[PDB]
Amino acid sequence: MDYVIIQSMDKEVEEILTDIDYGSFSYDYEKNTSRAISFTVNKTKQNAAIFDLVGNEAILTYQGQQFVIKKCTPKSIGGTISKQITAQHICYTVQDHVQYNVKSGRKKYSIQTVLEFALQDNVLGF
Amino acid sequence: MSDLFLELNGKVHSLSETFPGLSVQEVSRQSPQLSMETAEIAGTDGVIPGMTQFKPFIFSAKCNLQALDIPDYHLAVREIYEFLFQRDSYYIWSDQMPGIRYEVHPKPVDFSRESDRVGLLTIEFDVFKGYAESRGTSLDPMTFEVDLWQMGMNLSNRDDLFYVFRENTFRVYNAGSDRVNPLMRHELDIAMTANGTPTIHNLTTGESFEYRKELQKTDVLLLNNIYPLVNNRRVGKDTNHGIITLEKGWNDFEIKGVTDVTIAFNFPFIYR
Repeated sequence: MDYVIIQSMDKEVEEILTDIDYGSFSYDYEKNTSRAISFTVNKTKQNAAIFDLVGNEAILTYQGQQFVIKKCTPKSIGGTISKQITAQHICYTVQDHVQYNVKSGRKKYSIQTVLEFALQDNVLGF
Repeated sequence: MSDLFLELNGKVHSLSETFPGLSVQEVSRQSPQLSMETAEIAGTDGVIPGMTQFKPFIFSAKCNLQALDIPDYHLAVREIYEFLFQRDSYYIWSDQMPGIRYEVHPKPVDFSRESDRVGLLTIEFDVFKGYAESRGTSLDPMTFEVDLWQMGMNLSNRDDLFYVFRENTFRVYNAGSDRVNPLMRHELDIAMTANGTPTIHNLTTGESFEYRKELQKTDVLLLNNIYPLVNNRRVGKDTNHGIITLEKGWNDFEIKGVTDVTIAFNFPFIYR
């Protein structure tokens, strides 16, 4: 689907974020560098019910991919309320898991061992 | 008969007298360009006005030039262009209202050649101060022989108007249409001689100028615009840096801390 699905931080309500300013919509990708979507939402009658849910830590489903909102900028100019949403791919949220143990010394590792060490006992389902 | 007088380099020149072939048909003055500094809040109705200001305006004079022959016409056109356009602003006034003058800059105006010897012109002078002022200041006496004052200059026909006072409490009448404020690049001079430490209070405006040194009768304190001096020496460090202003109409002034006060006000009237 080409529209955006909004799921709240507590995952209680999941709906469709409508009336998105698609002219401002943009999807940026760069290999090993970034993967994000940015756009602007205006509060209208169609999305007035769920306009309060879109905020920081909410999840946006776009083309089958999940993006966590990391920067929300509500703005009020008279009668128009606009939020500037920037969301990064959920993969980067893996930075919330830290491996405290240290394998001291100089040793020859493969990619498999390092990846297993990094994502050991994950609580985020990675 | 209509004529236009130009004050340039301290000399008064009549436009008709200077150029015999040029005669002023009519004069006119654009209305004051009022402008309120509007501020808009989205979602609300109308605007919130700030402080009303006045933009520069235009004083126009329709005239014609009638020359003897074509070379005379060209020479007269060139001489008129030389005379009107100067490096710096000058003063102008008209026969219809000879008591009010404007500080103006000329504007580009082209001669409209109608025949071989006659040409119509509509001179336009931009007045940039946004207001008109009287030809004479307040120090000039209100006498017939001075030949300066005319009707319509808001002169009060109920009481005498003098601007030299000998007591510590008096009233001064500003006949202009604007509050005289030196901070607004207005012309205002006060010359006071007395004995002691002086303090001038404008009660109606509520302002106060304070000097914190002893003064003798032989020393003159001169406040010109925003500069206080004694014997033409800057003493701003020894004052409270306050400045007095003259409201429209009557202002009640009270002088404290000195005796045998002699205070004189010298300022022009601001019209519009």
